[PDB]
Amino acid sequence: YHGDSVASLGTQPDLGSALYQENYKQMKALVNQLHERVEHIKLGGGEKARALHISRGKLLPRERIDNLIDPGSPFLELSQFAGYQLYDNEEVPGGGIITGIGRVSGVECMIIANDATVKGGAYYPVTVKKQLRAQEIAMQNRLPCIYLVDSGGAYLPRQADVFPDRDHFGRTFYNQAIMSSKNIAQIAVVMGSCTAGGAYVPAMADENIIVRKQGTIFLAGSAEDLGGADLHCRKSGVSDHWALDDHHALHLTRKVVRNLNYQKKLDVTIEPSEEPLFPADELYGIVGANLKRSFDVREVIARIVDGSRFTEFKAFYGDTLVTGFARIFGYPVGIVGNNGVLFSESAKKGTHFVQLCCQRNIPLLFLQNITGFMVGREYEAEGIAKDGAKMVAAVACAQVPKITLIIGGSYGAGNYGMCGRAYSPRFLYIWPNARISVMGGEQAANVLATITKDQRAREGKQFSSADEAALKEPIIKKFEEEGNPYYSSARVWDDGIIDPADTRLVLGLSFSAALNAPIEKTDFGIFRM
Amino acid sequence: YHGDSVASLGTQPDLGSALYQENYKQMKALVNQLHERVEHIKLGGGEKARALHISRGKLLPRERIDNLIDPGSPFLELSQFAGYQLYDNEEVPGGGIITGIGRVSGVECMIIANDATVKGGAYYPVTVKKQLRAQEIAMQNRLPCIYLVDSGGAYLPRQADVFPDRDHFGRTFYNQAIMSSKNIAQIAVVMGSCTAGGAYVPAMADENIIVRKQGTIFLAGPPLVKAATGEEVSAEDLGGADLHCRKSGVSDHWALDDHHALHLTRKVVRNLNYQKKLDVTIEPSEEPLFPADELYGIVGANLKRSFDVREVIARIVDGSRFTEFKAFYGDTLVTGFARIFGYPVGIVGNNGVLFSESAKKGTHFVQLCCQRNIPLLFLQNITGFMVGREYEAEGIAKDGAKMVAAVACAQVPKITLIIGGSYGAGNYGMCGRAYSPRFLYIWPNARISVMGGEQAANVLATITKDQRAREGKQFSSADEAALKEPIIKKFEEEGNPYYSSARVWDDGIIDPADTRLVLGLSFSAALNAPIEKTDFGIFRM
Amino acid sequence: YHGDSVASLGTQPDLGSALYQENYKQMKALVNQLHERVEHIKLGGGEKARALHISRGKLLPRERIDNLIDPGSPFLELSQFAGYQLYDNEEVPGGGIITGIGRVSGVECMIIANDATVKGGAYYPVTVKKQLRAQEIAMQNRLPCIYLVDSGGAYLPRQADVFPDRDHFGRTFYNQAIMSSKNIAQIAVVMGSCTAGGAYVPAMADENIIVRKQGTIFLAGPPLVKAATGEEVSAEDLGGADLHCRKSGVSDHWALDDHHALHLTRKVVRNLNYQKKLDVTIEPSEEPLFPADELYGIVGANLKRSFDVREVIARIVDGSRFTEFKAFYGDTLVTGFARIFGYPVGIVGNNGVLFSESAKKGTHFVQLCCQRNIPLLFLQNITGFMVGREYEAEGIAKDGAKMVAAVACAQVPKITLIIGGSYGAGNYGMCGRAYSPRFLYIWPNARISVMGGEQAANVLATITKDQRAREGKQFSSADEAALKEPIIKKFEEEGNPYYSSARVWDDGIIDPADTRLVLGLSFSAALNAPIEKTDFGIFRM
Amino acid sequence: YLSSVSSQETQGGPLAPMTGTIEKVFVKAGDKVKAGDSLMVMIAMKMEHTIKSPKDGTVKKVFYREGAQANRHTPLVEFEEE
Ligand SMILES: O=CCCCC[C@@H]1SC[C@@H]2NC(=O)N[C@@H]21
Ligand SMILES: O=CCCCC[C@@H]1SC[C@@H]2NC(=O)N[C@@H]21
Repeated sequence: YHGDSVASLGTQPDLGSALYQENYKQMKALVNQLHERVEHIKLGGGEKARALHISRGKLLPRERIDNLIDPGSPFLELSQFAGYQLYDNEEVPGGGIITGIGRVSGVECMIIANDATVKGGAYYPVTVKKQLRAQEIAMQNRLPCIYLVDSGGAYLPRQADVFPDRDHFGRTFYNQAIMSSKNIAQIAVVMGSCTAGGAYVPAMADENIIVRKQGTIFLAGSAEDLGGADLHCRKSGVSDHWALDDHHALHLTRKVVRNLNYQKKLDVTIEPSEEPLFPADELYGIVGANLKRSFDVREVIARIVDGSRFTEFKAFYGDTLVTGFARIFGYPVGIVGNNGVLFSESAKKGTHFVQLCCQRNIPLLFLQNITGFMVGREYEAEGIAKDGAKMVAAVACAQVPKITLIIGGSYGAGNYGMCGRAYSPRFLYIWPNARISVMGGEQAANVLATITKDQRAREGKQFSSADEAALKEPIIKKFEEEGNPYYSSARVWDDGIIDPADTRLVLGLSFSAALNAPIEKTDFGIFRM
Repeated sequence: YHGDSVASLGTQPDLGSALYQENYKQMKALVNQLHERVEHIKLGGGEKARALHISRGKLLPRERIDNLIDPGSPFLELSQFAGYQLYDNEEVPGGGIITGIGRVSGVECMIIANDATVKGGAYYPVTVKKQLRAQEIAMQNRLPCIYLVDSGGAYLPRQADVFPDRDHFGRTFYNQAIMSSKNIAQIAVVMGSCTAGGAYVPAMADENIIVRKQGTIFLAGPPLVKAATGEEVSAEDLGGADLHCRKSGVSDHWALDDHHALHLTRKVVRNLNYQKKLDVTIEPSEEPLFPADELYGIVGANLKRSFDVREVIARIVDGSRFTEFKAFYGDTLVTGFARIFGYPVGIVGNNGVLFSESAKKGTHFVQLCCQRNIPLLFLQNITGFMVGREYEAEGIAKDGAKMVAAVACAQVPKITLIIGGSYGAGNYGMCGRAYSPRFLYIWPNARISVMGGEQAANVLATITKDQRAREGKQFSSADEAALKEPIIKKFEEEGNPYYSSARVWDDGIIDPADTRLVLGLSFSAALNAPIEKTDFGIFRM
Repeated sequence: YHGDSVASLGTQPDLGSALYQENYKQMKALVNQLHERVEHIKLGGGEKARALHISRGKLLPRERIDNLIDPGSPFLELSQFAGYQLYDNEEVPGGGIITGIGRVSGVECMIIANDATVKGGAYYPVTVKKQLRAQEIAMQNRLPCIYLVDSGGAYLPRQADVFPDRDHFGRTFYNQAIMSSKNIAQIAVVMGSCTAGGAYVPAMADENIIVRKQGTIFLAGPPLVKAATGEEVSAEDLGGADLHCRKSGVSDHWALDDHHALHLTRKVVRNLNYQKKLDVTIEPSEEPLFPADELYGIVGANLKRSFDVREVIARIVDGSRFTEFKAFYGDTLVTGFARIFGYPVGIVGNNGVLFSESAKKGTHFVQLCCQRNIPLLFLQNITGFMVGREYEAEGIAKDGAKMVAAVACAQVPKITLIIGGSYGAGNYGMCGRAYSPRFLYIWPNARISVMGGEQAANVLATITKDQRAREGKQFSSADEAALKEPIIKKFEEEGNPYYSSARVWDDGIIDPADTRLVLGLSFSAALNAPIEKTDFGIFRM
Repeated sequence: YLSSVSSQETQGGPLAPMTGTIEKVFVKAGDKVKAGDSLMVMIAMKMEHTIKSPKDGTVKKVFYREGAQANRHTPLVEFEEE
């Protein structure tokens, strides 16, 4: 019986209020800035490179993905901003690689395509990291991997950051071998030249497809005679399927996936989906771009969960943290979101909640908007560190799928307790207004303003107020620049910057993909009582 | 019945030969250079810092380890050269942290001690990587972790490379939580100030020991309390206080001084109720039939000259006994069975350029070792810029992958030793760093890079000779070395063992005469974990 | 390496002190009282019954056990005082049954022998409970069960308390069937008459032995046969060894006399193909550094006075060596690691009123022992929980529940020893009878009840003082003791160790000087079963 | 630490076990005491506790007299510095 009437979250914001008008205007500008920058990244190398690419009869990398996935299906692209201003004088749109999750023949798959128009498809250090992140996502969720291979090899000027280390280019083949041993299909489509390590990708794949003339495979670098589809297809045997052109190869790939003999099974209970009771675009006015102002995280929840229905857990205890049960697109989810400074009660409340979700095998969603931990002599005497550690330790051991969304600041140990990047959430997204760093820019400035005020007061040479901002202004600039969402996203610290109006859709797609793998039992360490 | 007489490897080198004399002289100089550099790193921050450290009643970090481990037991230190010339104007001896494997109360444990004399124990980016590598070693081998905590927090000027990412400082606590869930004991001894964010390390530990006066544990330091709440507090009162030991309860044991804390730590380990069990067959140990120092003359420092890897094997295995597998097939690769300190080992070593037959032979051998649960040892000496390097590689690509794929999936303990060059895909096939060998060591004469320095120079000398021949402006021979000399210098500098070891790409640079001892200690530690069954992927026939 | 010198517990008591002299005198009298009462129980039914028993050629029940177990081996008898003054006018020494653990053919076994001299071996309600307790002990520790069957059936006047319920006589056969399915050998030796349900015991056993003429097995006795069918048949013809051995086939072995049957039983156990394996680490045994009889002076018989539980620990653990855990936190509870006869043990003992810190400290300790698979020993001397408005506001109940929940889920072997009071919820937190400790023993000075006798008296002295103050008729001080004296008498009588032991609430009353030996035997028996992994519920943080 | 001189160092002074009335005082303002010498007797919730001398040091001062109610963990005796 599911006919019980229940209360719903959310309230109607005051659209006429000046605060709402200002917050909407600021957030809208950030979203518009985000959109137009992606449009530029969409063009890859440029008109001359794109014209040359098409002149060879090859499809553009994004057109390949459009033809590969099922007609009209959504495509969840990841790390669109990788390499954004990362290198001083080189522009590398998207890192030279396009990764995302789409549906092929009704199966969710991870698609990894080299962008040959960007530096001829050479592998920059960020390119390796982006690919490795995609492989990690595919393995953790048991998603088949499809490699649209068109690459020019490693970027020699930066070889030391590509070749040698464990998380360097070599790890790519290690991941392929491991996934194959776990029956996670590895499919490679050679739609261009692959040289040196590149030739290993088709060789390490379970099934392989090569285009008639464009594709070339050789350990040591005419190219067609040395490699080519005909040599590998008919003589070397490296090729499993032979394709006339890019369209033919993509058609063959869809057939290969259809023969995987895989059917998705759900471990969680399902209920009919319902839209939230409030518009999503109101999040612009509610949240704004000023991190100093505070908002009720429940308002964000009310606009993303099915029917804006939410069962809060321990509502009046540790009120700076909000925990409860909801459903997104029918999936059950336990939501943990910051509503103020973390306290001992908040950490205990979170630790209790995480155990509940793990026991019932309920996916967890974290909404990070942190401002730090409570600071005080009494709090330390009562083991706030001991309480904060309880949550870091429960979150780490949880085996249910975890997704993190940074809707505000992310500073210090508060990041760890709320399932930061270091704690292997299945996905991590950030809003365009977010800031992340070891501590807030102001705190670092003020802390230094104590150390050197002390330095010269204790030493005895006076240190004046103008000497203070010759200390504080460079620090604040550095933390503002390095905490910017684009700085964080240019390197692969998150899986993308998302428009707040798209939060519900992105979460729905992400949780759906994460459910391809069975949920394991959670084993906890010692809870330091 | 084990009374059968068998043949033994090795031959007596010609000590009078000029080549042997030159090779010995060159290798000896490298070893002497390695020794004296370690001596300097041994001193940590320096005399002024060391004098200040002792003036507070605290033991020096290396003296703490000496007192912690069993009397007279060997200590296997790791990554001694981390941070060597890594940062432009800052000297960070050993990365500010000392890690290694030693025996405590008869149990092999991983010891991670902050060096407070180096930058006050602040965490540099290399410091985090070194600690994370140590934790990875402990987890893969089920070694209890002992943290001698004396730290000053993260190095703010380089925060972006310490805090945020998955392999950044946050991962340290994640590793502690995971090991605890697996019953791999985590023991923390706070022997000095624990700064903001380091207070978690004592808390996340299964059992914890704190020194009476020196130890301080606080999430927020007295300055942050002063900034946030305008309150002035002494470090002892805020944390590491009798408050932490009794009122807060964060402390499990209370120690008078450094000596007392180390004595308590030994008692804690003795109560772990752990006993080592071996999955492999054991035979009595025997010394090799040839002196180890002869490796100086045999190998030398010139990577262009070639030597028989069997000579290296003959001087490290028990009794110089070796059963070669597929000796006459794919002769550029040597595979066989031996024993080191009684443990069974399958040895794979390069003896020339890799061929299709060599890759197939290696793939067959690796399957044999995995089936019988035999540890694997790799001796990397890849060859570069030879007429053989200039060869059709289409077959090599088709067959090499088979070896990359078998090596990756192997679940037996794997140890890699780079005794020569390590270039290109040959690194991957021979269990490079990316393939998670339990340990990776390099000799002082080794070189590692994407390709040999000469090949990169020659390749560019084709691209721009073409660039100007095809374009039509002539490009002369002097224009060639304005192209080649900078490339060769870069690859020589970045392929140097110290460059590789300064960053944590290997677990240390070892003297060739110490190869047998290091391997014996490493394999002994790796056997603390049970050997799992190996599951392979699809072998592309 | 185990050569480290360590500190030892215990201090030399002041033998000259008046308190020690008084405490020794009082405790000695209790021990002497305990000894002489057991001597009387040793005689069973009495001289006339014993003379009749021997006149039939049968051995006395305790002589049977002496001949069954290995020569000179100790025998751990259980519940010697079952049925002590339990029934108004009937004396039932030991409940009519003798149960204990002894070594047969080098194997620890549970021995259950009917005492035919006591009421002809009839089953009283306490007799069923004692046997069921023995079977529970055997199953939890995988001890083979040997039944020396000589019984007269159920005691009809009290049938309603023997036959019907789940824990009534029917459960005895259920336990036999379950243990057999688990490969816990069930051996029955029919050394006398067994009728009605008794005949099922030999039938339900894996292997069965019957004496030539004394033993008789039949579902319906001769009296029922005559009534039902009007036929006169002797017990031997209806049952007997020959009929079952040769015709019915119920008998697996045929024995001439009691001595022959016991010899056959030893042979049967030797063919079980069982070998004991230990899951725990072992260290050489050492005697405690202090005499055990000093416990008389230290503890005494006055529960109002307090003593340091560490003194008790110092006199039972190997070498008086003890590693205390969280010594300065929640000091009213003592937890630490020690060894008894070489076995590792985690000890939890009361040293005052339970507080929130004490409960948290206990919960942390229990998790440690479960993680390392270390047996747990509880020393109950409780006086209640902290009472106060502030303590309740801080969730003392929440903290106390944390310990009840950890103790319940622990899967390591648990042994409880009540050396003092055991009142209220403090009993549950310290692994009371309801929490399935492998064994539970009590000292002769112990007291157990829902609350202390005084508290119940004082509480009532508030309720009726209120009753008449609020109602308005005055209630005087003499009216107070017409209220308090009957309550105090009742709680003193029902909290007496003999009252608790007469019913099977504990496994026996033991002399304090024998504490170390009893614990050593008990832990040794409990180690016959492999230690399972512990699964905890939700810890209400 | 093994010498047991540490046992004296572990706590500077003996404190009240719980909040309870002081029933007996066995030490004058200046008295030489040896470890294990009873200093005071306290009843808490009708439960008798006897305080014992931690060290062999002479007593510098006494913070409580008979009939006084002493709060939990409050110093009972002051010992002369040695
Ligand atoms: O922001 C400047 C320094 C003082 C305010 C910082 C607050 S104090 C409460 C919270 N916890 C921290 O560590 N920082 C913030
Ligand atoms: O009822 C009175 C005694 C004789 C009849 C009882 C019958 S005999 C068959 C059946 N089995 C028993 O044990 N009782 C009944």
